[PDB]
Amino acid sequence: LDFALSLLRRNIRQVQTDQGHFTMLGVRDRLAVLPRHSQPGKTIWIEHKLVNVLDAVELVDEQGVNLELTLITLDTNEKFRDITKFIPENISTASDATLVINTEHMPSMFVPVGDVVQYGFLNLSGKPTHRTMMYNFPTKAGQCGGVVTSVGKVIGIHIGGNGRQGFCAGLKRSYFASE
Ligand SMILES: *[C@@H](CC(=O)OCC)[C@H](C[C@@H]1CCNC1=O)NC(=O)[C@@H](CC(=O)[C@@H](NC(=O)c1cc(C)on1)C(C)C)Cc1ccc(F)cc1
Repeated sequence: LDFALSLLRRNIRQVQTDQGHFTMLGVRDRLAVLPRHSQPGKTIWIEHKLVNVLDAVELVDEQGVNLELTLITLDTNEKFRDITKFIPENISTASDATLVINTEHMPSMFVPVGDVVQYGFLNLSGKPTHRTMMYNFPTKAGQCGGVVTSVGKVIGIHIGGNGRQGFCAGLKRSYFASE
């Protein structure tokens, strides 16, 4: 859990958008990822600091279906420690995962969510979404953007839940490639 701690210190930041509080994962250089619904647009507050967003790309699959992830490029001289080696090449399930949440209201929280399983299609508030996974844990509002981690891997970003189960967008390394 010193890997989760390293991630927390170096790569996981408390942020806010017009849609409220979220956890943000910095991946490399000036590149970070958020849940799509956070809708950062042209700026974002990182630990209360107002920062320009140079580009926001909402990811879709080949079929043009929502993946519920937004890649943001930040206007800063700060580079995130490169964690691409910890992101699997294929969307991966895991046993006994930890959900890492870090927002102003929920700072530095490690939440064991149990096993993460393939789910796939998700009707997320009427928005057809692909490539999701599921955990049998009652995730709550304010936890979107939380980072799903396992044995030295970063496998998902929290995006939704029904009060009983939680769902993440799966991560694959190629999402973060340079060009
Ligand atoms: C995180 C963002 C936030 O807190 O929004 C506050 C309104 C949040 C986490 C969940 C809240 C409840 N438990 C969760 O872990 N995500 C959301 O609220 C999104 C929408 C939902 O999660 C819906 N749940 C489902 O649709 C659903 C379907 C199944 C089989 O299980 N759950 C709501 C009905 C609660 C926010 C969102 C994302 C994308 C969109 F297009 C619209 C809205």
